[PDB]
Amino acid sequence: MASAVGEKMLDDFEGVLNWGSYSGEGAKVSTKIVSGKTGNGMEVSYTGTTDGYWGTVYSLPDGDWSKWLKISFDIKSVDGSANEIRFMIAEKSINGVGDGEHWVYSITPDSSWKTIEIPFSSFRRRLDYQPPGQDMSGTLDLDNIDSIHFMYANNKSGKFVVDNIKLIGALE
Ligand SMILES: [Ca+2]
Ligand SMILES: [Ca+2]
Repeated sequence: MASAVGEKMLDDFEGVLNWGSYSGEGAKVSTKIVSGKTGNGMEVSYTGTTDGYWGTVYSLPDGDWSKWLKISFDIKSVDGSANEIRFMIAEKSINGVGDGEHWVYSITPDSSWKTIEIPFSSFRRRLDYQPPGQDMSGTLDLDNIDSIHFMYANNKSGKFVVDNIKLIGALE
């Protein structure tokens, strides 16, 4: 139901596809529109390897979501299994150049379209690698978000698919 509960839309694909793709070392990416949980969805196909890299990216219309508690998507593994991800979010630079801090998940879907509400208290840093104009607040700042990033935690050739990408408020 609209305008009655504490959720706000990030992307439900009813426009033009703004998302990134890239690869190397024998892996591949293909992003395309499909049918989803309301109107259209998005599917993403891959080849995967072990020592390579394969990726898809989004830049947000809002990055100032301190009052919100969770992300949500309705998502499945359409590779032939149920495969996991180590996916990433960037904080804004305190020098106004590059990025400010890097923060990540470890999570898995299944083979069917479940809603996956994940809170801000899920995360840890990207621990090899951080910016020169950095934040050191000891935490992720939802006040201060720049961009979001796919990262590999499986080596499959296969697919994944979504609709309904949102922010969710508290449960009080
Ligand atoms: Ca949709
Ligand atoms: Ca921070």
